Amino acid sequence: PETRPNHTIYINNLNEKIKKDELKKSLHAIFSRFGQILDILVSRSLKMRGQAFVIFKEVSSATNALRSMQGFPFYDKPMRIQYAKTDSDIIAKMK
RNA sequence: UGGCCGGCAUGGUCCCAGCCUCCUCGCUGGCGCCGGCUGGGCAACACCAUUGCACUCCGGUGGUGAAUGGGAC
Ligand SMILES: [Ba+2]
Ligand SMILES: [Ba+2]
Repeated sequence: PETRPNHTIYINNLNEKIKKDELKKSLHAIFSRFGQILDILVSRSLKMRGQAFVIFKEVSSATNALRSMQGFPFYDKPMRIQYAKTDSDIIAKMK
């Protein structure tokens, strides 16, 4: 069953050969236009590699970003996007 | 040589260039032949495995089984 709208968009199918720092930067390069970004979390661990959590301030930003960038060719791969299952702490720490 | 040893071979010291490397990337490192013993680390790099929902850093294996010429005394 799909996920409900969230402040954070979960992206996967990312190019696993990109260093964390760079990846966080690049992502910001293409997602910033959708709205303020509280943070982007990336990990290259066995379980978390190839995915990312972009955390937008306003749910609409994520939503917009979701519908707009779905399937976007990034580092030679089609970016897959969804809403995160739950709220990232940064967001909890408020609403 | 990342630590360690054994065989053999080989006049010496400099100078310039080239080249090499997971473990002090460069001019007060190294760049004959052969065999065996062993430590560290995934930091980089490669390869294998992975499509994975986090907010705790964290899969595995591999490399040195490396690299030549010239010139001054
Ligand atoms: Ba060396
Ligand atoms: Ba690794």
